Amino acid sequence: GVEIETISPGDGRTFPKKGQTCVVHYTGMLQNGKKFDSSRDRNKPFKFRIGKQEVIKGFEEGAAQMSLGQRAKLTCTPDVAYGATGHPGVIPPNATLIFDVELLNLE
Amino acid sequence: LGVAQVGRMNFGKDVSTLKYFTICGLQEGYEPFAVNTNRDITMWLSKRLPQFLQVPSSHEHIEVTRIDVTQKSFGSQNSSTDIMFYRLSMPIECTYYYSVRIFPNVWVGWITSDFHQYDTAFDLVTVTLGDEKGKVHESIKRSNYMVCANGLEIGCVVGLLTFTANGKDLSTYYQVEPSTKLFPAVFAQATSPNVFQFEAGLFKSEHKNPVPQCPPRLHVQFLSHVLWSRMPNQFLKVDVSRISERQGWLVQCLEPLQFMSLHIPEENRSVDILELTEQEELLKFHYHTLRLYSAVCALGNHRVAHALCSHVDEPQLLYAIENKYMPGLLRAGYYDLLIDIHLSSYATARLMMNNEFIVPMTEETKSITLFPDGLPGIGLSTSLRPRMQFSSPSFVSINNECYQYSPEFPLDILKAKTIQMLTEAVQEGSLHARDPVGGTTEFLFVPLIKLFYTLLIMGIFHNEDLKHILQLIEPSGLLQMKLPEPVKLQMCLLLQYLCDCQVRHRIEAIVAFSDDFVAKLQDNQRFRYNEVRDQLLDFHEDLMTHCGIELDSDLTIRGRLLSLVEKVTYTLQQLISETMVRWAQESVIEDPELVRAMFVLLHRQYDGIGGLVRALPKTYTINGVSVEDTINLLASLGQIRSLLSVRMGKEEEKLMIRGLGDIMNNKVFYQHPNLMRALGMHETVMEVMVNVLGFPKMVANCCRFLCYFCRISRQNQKAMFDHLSYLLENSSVGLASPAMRGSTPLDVAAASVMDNNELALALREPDLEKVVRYLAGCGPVEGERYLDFLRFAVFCNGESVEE
Amino acid sequence: LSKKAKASTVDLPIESVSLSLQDLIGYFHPPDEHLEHEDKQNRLRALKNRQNLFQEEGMINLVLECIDRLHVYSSVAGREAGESWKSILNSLYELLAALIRGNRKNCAQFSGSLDWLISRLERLEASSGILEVLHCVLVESPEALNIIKEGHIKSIISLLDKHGRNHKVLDVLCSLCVCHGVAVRSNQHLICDNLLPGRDLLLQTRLVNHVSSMRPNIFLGKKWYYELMVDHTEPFVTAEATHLRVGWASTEGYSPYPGGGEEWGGNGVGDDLFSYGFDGLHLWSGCIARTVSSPNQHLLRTDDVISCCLDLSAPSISFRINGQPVQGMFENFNIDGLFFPVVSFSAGIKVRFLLGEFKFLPPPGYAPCYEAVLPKEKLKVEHSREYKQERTYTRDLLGPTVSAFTPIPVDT
Repeated sequence: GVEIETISPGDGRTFPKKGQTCVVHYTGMLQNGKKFDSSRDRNKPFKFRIGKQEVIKGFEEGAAQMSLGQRAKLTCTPDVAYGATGHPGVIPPNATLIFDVELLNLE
Repeated sequence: LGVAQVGRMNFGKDVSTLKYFTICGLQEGYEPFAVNTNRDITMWLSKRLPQFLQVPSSHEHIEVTRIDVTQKSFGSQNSSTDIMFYRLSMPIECTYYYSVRIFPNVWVGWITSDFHQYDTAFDLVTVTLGDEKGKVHESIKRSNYMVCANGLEIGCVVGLLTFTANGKDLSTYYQVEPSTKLFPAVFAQATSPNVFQFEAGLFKSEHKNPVPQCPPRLHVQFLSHVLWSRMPNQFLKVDVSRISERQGWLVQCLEPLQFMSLHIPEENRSVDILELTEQEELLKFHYHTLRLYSAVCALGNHRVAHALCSHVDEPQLLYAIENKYMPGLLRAGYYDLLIDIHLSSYATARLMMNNEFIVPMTEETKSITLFPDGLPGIGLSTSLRPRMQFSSPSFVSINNECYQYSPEFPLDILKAKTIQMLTEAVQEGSLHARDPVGGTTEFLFVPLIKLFYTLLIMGIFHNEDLKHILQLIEPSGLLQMKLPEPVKLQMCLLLQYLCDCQVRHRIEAIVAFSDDFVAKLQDNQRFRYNEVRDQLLDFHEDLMTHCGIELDSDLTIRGRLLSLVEKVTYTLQQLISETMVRWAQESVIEDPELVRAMFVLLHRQYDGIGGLVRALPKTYTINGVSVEDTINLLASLGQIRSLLSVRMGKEEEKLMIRGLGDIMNNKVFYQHPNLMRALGMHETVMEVMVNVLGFPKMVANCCRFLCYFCRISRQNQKAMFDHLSYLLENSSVGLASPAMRGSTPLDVAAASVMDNNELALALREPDLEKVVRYLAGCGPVEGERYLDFLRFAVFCNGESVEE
Repeated sequence: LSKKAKASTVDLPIESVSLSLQDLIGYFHPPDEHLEHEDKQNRLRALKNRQNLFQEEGMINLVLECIDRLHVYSSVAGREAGESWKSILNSLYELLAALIRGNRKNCAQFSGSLDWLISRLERLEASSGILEVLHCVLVESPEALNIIKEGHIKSIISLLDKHGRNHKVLDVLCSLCVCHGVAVRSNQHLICDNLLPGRDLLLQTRLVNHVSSMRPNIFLGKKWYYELMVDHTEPFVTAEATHLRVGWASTEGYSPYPGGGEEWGGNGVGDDLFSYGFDGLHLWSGCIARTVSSPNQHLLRTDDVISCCLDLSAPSISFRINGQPVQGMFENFNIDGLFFPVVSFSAGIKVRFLLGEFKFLPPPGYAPCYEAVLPKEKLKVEHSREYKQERTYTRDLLGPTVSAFTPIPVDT
C-alpha cells in the first residue's frame, strides 16, 4: 500500500483521532524531484480532519501513521493518489508523490 | 589574469579611492563609470568546467551533416585533429538500438551530464550499505562515466544497459541504473577526416512523445553538441558573512540569501536566472512563456490560477520583485503575472462597478461634510462596495476549485514592499542614474506604477499610507519630474482614479444632505396639508412643483439649505490642468492614446458639474434593511457582466442560468424597478442574447427574464419598448416553435405592449410591414405567433385602438 | 512529372515563376512605419482593395492547388528545377502570408482549409511559412477560433517537441488563447491539461539558499581522520529546508563553483566530493542520495558529534556518529591529488573545529589534521578555492592555481 519513513521522530505515541484538528506544515515534490506544492512556502499552517475525508488517502493514512512533531517522508502510491487520471494541470498521469510533512498540534 | 596574480579594478563608485585620477583625468575631462548609480556591475569571468555547446557554422573546420539510417557524418581536414569530445543532446528515461560507424582509438559510452573531464586517456566507485554489517550491501554504483572502445556498436534500450559490438558481445556490461539519464557519447582522436557516422526503430522512440514509434527519424531538435572548454559566467553577487574563532573555532554564517534558477530540461543542467541577460534566445523564449502564462488565466479561469500557483509559487514572485538586477523583460513578465493571477478578477469587477454610486441611508453614511476651509482617502463609503474573497491553493482536497475565487498573497507585506519600491525608485531615478533596474527607465517605472494602480483600485492602503503617497506626490515630488511617454500614460489612470474617488465622496455627502433635507420638507408637507387643490400627480409633480414654485413652500429655511448646497458646489484641480498644459507645451506627442487620456482628464477637470451631471441619474438609496439581497444581486450581476465577455461560451451557460434564476428569486428585483433600470442590466441581458444569436436553451432562458422584467412597472415597459426593430428581425423562428411556447424574441416584443395605451399609440407602421413580410407562409404553424403579436398590437384596452 | 521525365522535361518555368513570385511578394508589402499618416492610409486602403480584388477571384485556391501539387519530394526533373524547390516553397508560403494579414474577410474565407494546413504542418522542413500563415489567420478571424479543436492543438503542442523551441509557436498559442476582445475558456483548459503537466516541454523556475563550502586550508595526501561538531541548526531560516554536509574532496577535479558547478553547488555532487549527513543518516554521491539507514535515526541536530576518518591502503571512507556504526559508506573509490574535509552547509548554523581542543578519537584510522600541521601552515581555515574575494573598496581577484608520502631520493 504505502510505506513511510519517519525522517525525524516526534513524540512517537501521539497518533491522532477522528475529531482532532490536524494542524500540519507540509510540502512535497514529485518523483523526478520537481516541486508541485509547498504549504511551507505561503506560510499557511494547514489544517484538516481525518474521518471528515478532506485530503487524499495517502496523506490521510500517513497523518494517521505519524505522531506529534514528526517530520517524515510520506512517499505514497500513485494509485492511492490521483494517479491515472491525475490532477489535471498540476499532477501528471501516474506520478508518485514524495512528501515532507510534520504534524504541529492536535485539538 | 595569468598564473597566480591579483586584480584590482574600479568601475566608478570609487572617487574616494582615485589614486591618480584627480591628478590627471577629471581635469582633462575623463570620467569614472558608476558615479550616479547605487548598483555594482556584474562581471562574467571565465569558468573551468566544460559544458557541451552547440555546433556553429563558425568552426575551425569540423562540420556535421544532417542526413536521413539517419546518419551524421564529419570532416576535419585540418592539422590539429586530436582532442575533440562530442556529447549528444537529449537524454534517456529510467528495446531500441543505436549504431555507430567509423570509417577507418575511439571511446563510446553513455554519459550522465555530471561530467566535465578534460583529459585524453581512460580515467575516472563502489558505495556500500549495511545490515548493520552488510552481507549484500554492495550492488550500487560504478558510474562516474561509461566507456567502451567497420565497427557497429549499440547501447540498446531497457531497464538495464546493453553492450554489443558488431554482432559480438564485449564483456562487462553495466546493466544497473535505476533513475538516471544518459547521452549517446562518442569522443574523438581523429586519425583522419571522415571519422564518424551516427544514427526496429531508434532513439526517436525513446525521447519524443509517441511510442508506437515504428519509423525512426532524426528530428530537427537533435543537435550534435561539441564539448567546448568555457563560456563567460557570472560572479555570485553577495556571498559571505562568516563569523568564527581560533580557540573554539565558532565558524558561523547566518545568511538569508537565495538563488534564482531554472534548468533547460531537455539537456538537463541547472542555470541561475539572472545570468541569462546575454542568452538572448533563451531570454526571448522564457519571456514568451511568461507572456503565455499571463494570457492563460485572463479574466476568470480561477481553476487554472490554482494551476499556475502550483507551477510558479507566489513567494518566488515576491523575490522576483525585489531583485535589482533581473532584466526588464522578466520584470515586466512577473509584474504582469502577479496581477493576472491574484488581482485582476476583483480589479475588473470594481472597474465595471465604478459607475453605480448606490448607498444606504444608515448612520455611518450620514456624518459626512463638504471640503472645509488634498485628501480624498477618507473613512467613508459603505456604498455597496462589492467585497473580496479568496481561496487557499492546497493540492490535497476537493470541492470544488473551479468556482473557488482566486489565490492569496501577503497583502499588507506586498503593499509595504511596493511603498518601499516607489520611494526608493523616486529617490534613485532622478539624476539620470545611468543604470536603471531593468536597463531603461521604462522597465524601471512602468509596471511598478501598473501594480500600484491596480492595487490602489482594490481598496487596500488604509489612510496613513494614502497620506504618505499623496503628499509624496503632491507636496502641498513624483509628477513634477521629467518622465517618458508610457510612464505618464500609466499615471493618467492614477489621476483618473483620484478624481473619481473625489466624485464618490461628493455624491455620498450629497445623499446624506438629501436625507436630512427630505426629512425636514416631508414634515413641512405634513404641516402644509394639515393646515387645510394641488393633490399628488404621482408624486413627481409634487417635487417638481416644490422646486418650481421654489425656483429661487419658499421658507427661508429652504432657501438657506439651497444656498448651502450651492456653496457646496463652490487643490488638485489646479495642478492637474497646469501639468497637462505643461506636458503638452514641450514634448510633441506620439501614442495618441496618451493624447486621448490627457485631454479627457483636462476636460474632466473643467467640467466638475458634468461628472455630477452624468453620475446622479445612476445612483439610488436603500433603506438599510434589505442590504443582504443587494450585496448578493450585485455579486451575481457582476459575475454575469464578467460572463458577458467570455464570450463563447458553451458550458458557462449553466452558471448563467443559475445567476438568472437567482436574480428572479431576489426580493429587491420585485419592488425596485428604479434600481434594475438604473443598473442597465436589461441591456446587459439583451446584449448577451444578441451574442448568442447571429441554438441552445439559453435564448428562451433570456427571453423569459426579459418578459418577467416587462411586467413590473410601466416605465420599465417604456424601457423595454424601443428595441423593437432589432428584436423583430431576430424574431423569425428564434424560439417557441417546436412546442416551447414560454418565451421567444417575438414573445418579448409582445410582452412590451399589452398594458399601455400610450405604447400602443407610440408604435409605428414599418414594424408591422416587417411582420407581414414575415407572414409569407406556405403551409404553417409559426404564423400563430405573428397573428398573436398583431392581436396584442391592435386592441389592448377593451376597444381597438383604431389607427 | 506524374508519369514521365522526357524531354527532359516540358515547358515548365522555374526562374520565370520565381521572379514573378518575388515580384508579387513585393507587391503586397505593408506600408512602412516611417511614412506620413495620410500616405500610410492611402497605401493601406489601396492594399486592402487589392486584396479584395483577389478574394473574389479565388486566386488563393489556385495557390492552394499549387501547394497540393508541389508537396511531393524531399530534395525529380532536370534537377536544376528541383534545386529551386526550397525557394519556391518558401516564397509561396510567404505570399500566402501576404494575402490575409489585413482583411477580416479573407481569414473568414479560410474557414475551410485550416485543418489540412495543420496536417501539412508536420512536413518538418518548412514550419516557418505554414506557422506564420496560421498565426495571421488566427489573429483576425474570430470565426476560425470556433473551428479549431483538440487534435489540432495536441499536434501544435507536439510541434515544438519536433522543432526544438520557437517563440513563434508561443505567439500562435497565445493567439489561440485570447480573441480580439474575449477568450475561449475550454480551449485554455485544454492548454493547461495538455502542455504544462509534466514540466518537460519548456522551462521551470526554482530558488534555493546560497550554499557555503569551507575547508581547513591544508592539502592532505597515513590513515586520515578529523572531528567536528554541530552546535545550532534551526533549519528554517526561510521556508526552504536547509542542509548540512560533511565529506572529502580535492580541487584537482570539481572546480568548486557555488551554485554554478553541479546542482546548487552543494556536496556529494561531483567525482571528488563524497559527502555525509542526513536523518535516516545516508549520504550523497554525484548529487544522488541512496538510502543507508542506521540504528540512530537522528538529524545533525544541536548536540551531535560525527566521527570522520579516511582510510589508507584502501580508497575507502566510513563515518560514524559518536563512534557508533552508520553502516560504513565508501570502499574502493578514485585516487588523485591531495584531499581535505569539505564540510559544507547552507543555513544559519554554527559549528566548531576540534583540531587542537579535542573530544573524541577512536583507532579506526589515526591521522588528524592536528597531526599534519608540519609543512607550511598553522591551523587555519579557508573558503573553497575562492575565485572571488569581497570587500567594499575593491573586490580583488586571484589566478587559477599551480596545484604523497612516498618521496623521491636520487636514483643512483
